[PDB]
Amino acid sequence: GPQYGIAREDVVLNRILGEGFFGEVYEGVYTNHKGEKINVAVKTCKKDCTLDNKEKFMSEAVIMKNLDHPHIVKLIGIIEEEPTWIIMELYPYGELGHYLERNKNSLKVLTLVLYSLQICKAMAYLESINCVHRDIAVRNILVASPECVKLGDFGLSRYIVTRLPIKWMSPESINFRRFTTASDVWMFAVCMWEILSFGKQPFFWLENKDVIGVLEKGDRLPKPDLCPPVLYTLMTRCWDYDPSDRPRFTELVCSLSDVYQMEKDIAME
Ligand SMILES: [Mg+2]
Repeated sequence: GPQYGIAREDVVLNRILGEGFFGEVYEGVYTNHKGEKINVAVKTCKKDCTLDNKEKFMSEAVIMKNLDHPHIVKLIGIIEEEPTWIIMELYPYGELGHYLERNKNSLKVLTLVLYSLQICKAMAYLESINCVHRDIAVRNILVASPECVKLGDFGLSRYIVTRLPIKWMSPESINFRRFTTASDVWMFAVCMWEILSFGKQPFFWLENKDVIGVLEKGDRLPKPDLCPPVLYTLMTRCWDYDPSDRPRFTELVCSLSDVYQMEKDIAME
């Protein structure tokens, strides 16, 4: 049978991209069999790491390899042999938050609803296998093309004050470190708020320590200027203090699809 894995020689490291949880991340170029140049991010794991952290590094690779969803970031390959490389597709358009900020003056509300729906579909898939993501935010969404966004890597806290994203988190996550598909629904609605606000930071007017007090009073993020009122109602249902009262992602996909079709039609007239 033909060689399955990526050969290490087909991946050239060009520069440091940054420091990740398990080790350094490099920018590189992967050359496929057709000779095409594919820009990649190469995640590495420190050789000195505990075999537990080495296992978890591989576990995340295995999940990303198998998800294979149009709205989740693509894994290109795994080179298991040390030094272990996780080869991810690199997206030149970059993060969604910055993309929205630079394109604010040309972006239509239709497109913001589309991105929300695309991420919602990714989340419905994760919900179907009870897989909790914990980092659904515009800084962790990549723009594959103007037509397609992709949810990024799982939240680091699964691995396991840690600089938690307090301003995006459900009250049960903040208060009791509970992370469930329902706390993902809360976070997703914060992500929608970011999208429909062209990348504003949620609760930008508060310090992290102020956030839970505000939520307990029943205060919530305000309606973004260009947010369709129907979508704000959807967000408010996602921000129910009671996780059991929040919509499931399956329900949200139906709701968002309806809104998308409605906005497309309203737009013509
Ligand atoms: Mg209730």
